[PDB]
Amino acid sequence: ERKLHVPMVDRTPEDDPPPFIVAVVGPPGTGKTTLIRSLVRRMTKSTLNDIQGPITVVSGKHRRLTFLECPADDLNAMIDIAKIADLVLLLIDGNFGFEMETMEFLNIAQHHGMPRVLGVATHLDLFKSQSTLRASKKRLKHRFWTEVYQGAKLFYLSGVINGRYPDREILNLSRFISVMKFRPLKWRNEHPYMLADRFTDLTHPELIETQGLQIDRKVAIYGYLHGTPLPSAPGTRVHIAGVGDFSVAQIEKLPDPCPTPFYQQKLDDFEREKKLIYAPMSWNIGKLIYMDNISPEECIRRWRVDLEKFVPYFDTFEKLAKKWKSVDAIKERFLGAREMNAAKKEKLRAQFEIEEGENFKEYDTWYELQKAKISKQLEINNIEYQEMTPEQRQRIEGFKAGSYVRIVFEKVPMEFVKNFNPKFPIVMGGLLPTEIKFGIVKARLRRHRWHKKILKTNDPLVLSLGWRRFQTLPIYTTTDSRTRTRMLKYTPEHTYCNAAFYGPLCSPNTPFCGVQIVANSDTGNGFRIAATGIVEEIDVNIEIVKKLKLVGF
Amino acid sequence: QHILKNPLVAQGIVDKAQIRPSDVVLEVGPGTGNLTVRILEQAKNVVAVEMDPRMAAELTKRVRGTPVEKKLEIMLGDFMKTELPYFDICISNTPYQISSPLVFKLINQPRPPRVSILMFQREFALRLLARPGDSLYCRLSANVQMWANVTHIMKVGKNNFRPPPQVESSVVRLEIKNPRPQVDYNEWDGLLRIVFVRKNRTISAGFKSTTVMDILEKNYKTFLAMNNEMVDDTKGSMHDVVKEKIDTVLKETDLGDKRAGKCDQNDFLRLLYAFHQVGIHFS
Amino acid sequence: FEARQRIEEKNKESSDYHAKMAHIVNTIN
Amino acid sequence: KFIEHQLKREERKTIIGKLQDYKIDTSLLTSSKRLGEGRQTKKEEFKEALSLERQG
Amino acid sequence: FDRTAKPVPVITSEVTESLEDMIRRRIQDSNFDDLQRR
Amino acid sequence: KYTTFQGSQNFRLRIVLATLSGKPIKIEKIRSGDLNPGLKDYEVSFLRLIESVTNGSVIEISYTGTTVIYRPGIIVGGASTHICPSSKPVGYFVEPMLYLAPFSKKKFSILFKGITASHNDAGIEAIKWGLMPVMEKFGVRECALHTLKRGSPPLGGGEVHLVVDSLIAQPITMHEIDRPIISSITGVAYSTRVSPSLVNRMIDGAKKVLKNLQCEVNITADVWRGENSGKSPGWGITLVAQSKQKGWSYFAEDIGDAGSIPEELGEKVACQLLEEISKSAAVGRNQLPLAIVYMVIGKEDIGRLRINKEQIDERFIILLRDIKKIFNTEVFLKPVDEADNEDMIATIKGIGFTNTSKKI
Amino acid sequence: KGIVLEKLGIESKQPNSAIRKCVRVQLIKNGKKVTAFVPNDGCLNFVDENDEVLLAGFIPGVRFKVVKVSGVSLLALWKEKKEKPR
Amino acid sequence: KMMKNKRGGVIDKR
RNA sequence: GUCGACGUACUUCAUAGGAUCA
RNA sequence: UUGUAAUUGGAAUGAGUACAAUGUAAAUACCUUAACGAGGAACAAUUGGAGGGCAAGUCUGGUGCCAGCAGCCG
Ligand SMILES: Nc1nc2c(ncn2[C@@H]2O[C@H](COP(=O)(O)OP(=O)(O)OP(=O)(O)O)[C@@H](O)[C@H]2O)c(=O)[nH]1
Ligand SMILES: [Mg+2]
Ligand SMILES: [Mg+2]
Repeated sequence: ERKLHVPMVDRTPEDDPPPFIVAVVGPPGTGKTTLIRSLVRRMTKSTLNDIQGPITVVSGKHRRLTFLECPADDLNAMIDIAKIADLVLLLIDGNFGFEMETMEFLNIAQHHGMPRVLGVATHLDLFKSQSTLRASKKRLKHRFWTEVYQGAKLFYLSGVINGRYPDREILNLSRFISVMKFRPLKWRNEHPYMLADRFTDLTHPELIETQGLQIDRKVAIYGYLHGTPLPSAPGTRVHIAGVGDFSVAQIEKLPDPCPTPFYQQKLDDFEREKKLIYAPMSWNIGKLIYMDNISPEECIRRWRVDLEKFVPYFDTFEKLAKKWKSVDAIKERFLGAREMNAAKKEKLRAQFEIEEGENFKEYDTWYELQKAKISKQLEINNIEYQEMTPEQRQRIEGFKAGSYVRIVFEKVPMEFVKNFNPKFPIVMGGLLPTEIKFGIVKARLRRHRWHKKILKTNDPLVLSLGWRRFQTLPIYTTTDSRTRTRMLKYTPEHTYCNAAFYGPLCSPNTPFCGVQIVANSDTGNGFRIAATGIVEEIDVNIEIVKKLKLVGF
Repeated sequence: QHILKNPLVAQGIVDKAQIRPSDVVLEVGPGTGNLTVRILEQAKNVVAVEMDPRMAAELTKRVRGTPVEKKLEIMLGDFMKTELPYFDICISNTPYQISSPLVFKLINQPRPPRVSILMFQREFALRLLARPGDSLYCRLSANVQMWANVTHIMKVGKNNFRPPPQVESSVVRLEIKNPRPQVDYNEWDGLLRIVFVRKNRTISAGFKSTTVMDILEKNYKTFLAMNNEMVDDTKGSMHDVVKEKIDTVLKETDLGDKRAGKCDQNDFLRLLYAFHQVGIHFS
Repeated sequence: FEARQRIEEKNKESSDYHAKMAHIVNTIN
Repeated sequence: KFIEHQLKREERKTIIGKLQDYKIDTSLLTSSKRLGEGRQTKKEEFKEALSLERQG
Repeated sequence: FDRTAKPVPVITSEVTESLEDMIRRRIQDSNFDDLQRR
Repeated sequence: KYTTFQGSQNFRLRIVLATLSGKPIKIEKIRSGDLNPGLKDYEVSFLRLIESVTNGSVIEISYTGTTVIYRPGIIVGGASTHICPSSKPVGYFVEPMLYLAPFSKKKFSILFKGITASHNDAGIEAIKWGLMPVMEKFGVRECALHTLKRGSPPLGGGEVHLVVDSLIAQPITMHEIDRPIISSITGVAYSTRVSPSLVNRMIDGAKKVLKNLQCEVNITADVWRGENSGKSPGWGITLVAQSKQKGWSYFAEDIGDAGSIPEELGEKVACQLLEEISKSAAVGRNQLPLAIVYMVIGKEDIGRLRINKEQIDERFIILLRDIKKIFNTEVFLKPVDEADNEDMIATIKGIGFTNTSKKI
Repeated sequence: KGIVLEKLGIESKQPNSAIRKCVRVQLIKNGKKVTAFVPNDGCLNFVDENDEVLLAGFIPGVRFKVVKVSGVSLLALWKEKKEKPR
Repeated sequence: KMMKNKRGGVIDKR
């Protein structure tokens, strides 16, 4: 029974998958940098003195990982990384205990789609008693089990020698990651996203001096694509977190800069027939239809009027009648209705299959039937793509995940180029048509259980919806027993309430989380996750009404 | 009289009628009109044959003051005696006393309905639905299967009707075959009547009866007269000739030792052809 | 005039609600 | 079942065609409905005599 | 603001047409519900 | 900013395509050189109808009327009545709604009033038996067109109600790589304000052409008389070749003018239906536009459709070019492995469109 | 295990009614449609369409109740001791 | 009733 | 095909009677 | 002479921390034990069930002012 699940489609490519994104998140000073150094040494036998931005490393014959250190002091970085992180190494200071950033990050992950979470405890050598060490491990493990799941693996790191952790448990951690498998998540399998691997400005220096630095820039972004394939044609709308929405000016695939050993062996095998680390930051009718210069009538004749006319063109009545004095030339289409007996039996079974074969044309569980239809369909996707030519393939499906691609954007704000920190990730996310539209969003929202204070109507709230983070003024409402939408003054203490706000639209059922403060200055000590909820409906208008009483004597 | 009151079975009946919007429906036994309103709702127009003037009047009052007025048409009389208009689909809950005539009349309509949904007594319905070799296979089964095809739609129990009858009921679909098979109704009926006196005996034993010999000999005399060949008309003149004819046809067809109840359509057709070949016409 | 329209509007809304409550309870059982 | 059904239909078609090959009217022919009677009234005898006289 | 009592009905042309359609339709078949002498 | 188009060509397709995509478009130079330039009355009314069935859409038409700006909103549908000008029949306005109806917030319940037939536009029976059956294959389970009143030209007066109960996230992915074995020929012959004798004469004429075939021929006779028969005399026939195997349907339709011989029209329509079957592989030319559009807006998947070389005509190319301009999707054609015939497989990768308007 | 198809009584006017607490669920094992109880309408907020629900034996005719949604105890969510992972 | 739940509209300048 | 038989599993209808009192 | 204390007094003690020693192959733990370790003794026991009461609040129905549903929303 526990084997059954909701059927889902995993868009991960069958060949050459992208490197898995590993986000090392934890409070400041917990040991994020050293853990990355300890791991990369094991997998590649080389020590990186300095790490900045994503680092792609080979982990096996056909497996690659991209390590990214989340800035501990930024909540925005915690939000967007939570959306794209395939695996999260949650760093916990064992001696001190859990922290807001740990609790805050998990809650963001829970609401935005849980990725694999692995707890890593550090500074355990600071303990002076073995008894208290064991007790502390027991308490942290159980609390960690409540957040993620019972029996979740939690690794223990004692101390740091030469800026490296002990070899033995790094082996345990390395093996655990290698055999890990990842669930198919709704959001990551329905939108294309890419983590920027390196950053470059293409603007001509002459333009910078003639007009001044204030001029908008042209920027190129290199990285690995993930999730659904990105369409090849330019003009696609994408959102860069913390920057805004842009259109893909140019896009072209590049050779993979960090090929996996299996890939290189096959490529070298191709040569016969006729490096482990990469951290830069640190007249065929089909063609005739699609040359617009040739007129359609010109196209037709070379290889051989309007849709207002629903009735198709026909030849004159007399010529058609002569053409069809006899019924021949279609008799195959119609049903027909000592040695010849076999010939009749040949004809008859054919007739039977047409008439009744389909009612007759098994898997044990209904779950398997759904999976088979998906898998059968995914097989059909692959087969024709293998028939497909590489160039025509890229034109149809676009750039598949795992492809290392250069993307060029116009009119990027200059402050992005100037105030560029390699530590902070740059996340590019594709946008569906509904994401572009702006309007009223109706959602079911509840105050977060750990947030001290209740929210207020017409009170600014930073919502994290899809790839985008923005501030709006929600209005919390009630159904009044499904009679009218009545404005509430505050959110309910311990239950949900309908909330309406203006902002970018999204598909219904899209989860989101809310925060009132994102700046470090106003962080204080309380929990910063303010609200959680699900978008229920998208519209252009709403009829919230408030109670008004007239008083007399 | 017995009146149905379970809405679900009636809804199923009207649904399985599959009445196209351009169809005219012959609704026999209007009764109060529970079926009639729904037939009117999804039909071009409806012709209703009622025997009781009071029930027809009550139907008129019930329908009065609705959109579906011009559609309904009510004929007053006895269903057999009336000569009916063209109709596309027949839906009936008529008294069972008229079950057997009704069927054949639908078969013998100049333009028979393509589909009809008829409610019949369970025993009668099974006899209509019996297949060769079954216990209840009878003359009705063979004849109706010649001229139509009958299938079972529902089994309707006693409790649905008030006051309860002493027998269960059922609903079947009757499909008159178009084109009508080109076999004379009279000859088929005569052969079957002679062969079905005791359906579990040999066909030969069916023919051994003396009155059958008299009828067949007179028929042979009449046929020989039609072909202008002279005949003596004596009572027993060709008893000995017709007897040999019957023996030879029964032997060569190999149907002599086969019980009528286990004979299918093709067996009877072969027997008819053989009897014609040797010169005997039944009806 | 507004009074008449509201009563008509409330009437249809109630009728549709009750009819839906009829369909739903038939389905669940 | 389908193949036997189709073979039976073909046999039926052939037999029915051969039946149309040889056909007559049935008005004068005595129906088998009389099998139970076994005795005729003077009215029926007179009707039979009139019919036979009309035949000749 | 809520109403307490049913509004006074208004005699629009459609209401008159419906009512007179009823009257005519009744008189066609002579459906009169009138008092009869005992 | 705006994807631009020229002329009145494929107006309904472009507006409908824009509505599904959500991408604003501009259509310019509409009949610039004609004596009466700009937008026609019926094609105004279509813009009104589009506005009614959606919310948030902005439609601007230029002062001279030769340019149109369309910024699509969400499809919401609802219950409404539309008065169709005599210049076009209801089929002109119903047909675009077949694209849009299944993807609405609320069920489409539109009552159309006006002429119900013409020589150039989809008839009622073409829609009922010829076009919606294609949608039902794509996952629109419940859809119906109710003919409350027939209206023949020139006075029309007909009334038809469109109801689309089925609301779906997106069309299913189609897989049709065979020639459907069409089993029977059905149809409807109808007439208004005239004697039944015409309808019977037409069924005769169609039967004469179709008697030589090896399948059923059963043509319905739908004679309309009285109040609901409209205001003008008229008569037409629709013959549908049905494949019960995969429920595919091939149809041809025409109507008669005053003084035309009923037998000849029956002969012509039966002959035209015979043309369509020869020229078709999986869907008819008159049905192909719906099939291609539905496949484009399916899940991010490739659907395979078999198309005959005869179907690759002027209309097919301009249709595909319009699709690429709006959706950037490319239709790929490959030869079939067979040598008996010359058909092609049309493979179209879906865009992953979903119904976001519907409340959950 | 089941898939939440719809919340049938979501539109019922009277709060905390028996109808409001019923959800139409697809049993993943066989695909048969069944109906399940939720402890209260407050818990109904957690349940939305297309999540996994674990059902256990219990408006007559409803014989099941939801005990876990998305792999988390419904009671725990009601007591504000866990978050539903999505 | 038509204007209650509308935001767009057709802008005819002719 | 809202087919028949059987097998299996469930639902349902048949509960009040004597004594005293008003 | 019954019930209630974020009232109040000085006595006791281990959960935990920890010199030491015992323990053990070496450790941890137990038993010991200097020295710390209690008033919300916040050093903050749980899992189920039953029953209330409240409003310028909300829904539904009607032999007026009522009844049902219910009530984190006044
Ligand atoms: N004793 C001890 N020191 C540790 C441990 N883990 C980290 N440290 C120390 O903590 C300091 C920070 O280590 P980092 O690797 O820089 O951790 P970080 O996440 O990069 O810290 P920031 O990026 O500066 O916020 C270093 O001096 C480490 O020696 C541990 O388990 N034990
Ligand atoms: Mg660091
Ligand atoms: Mg212990």
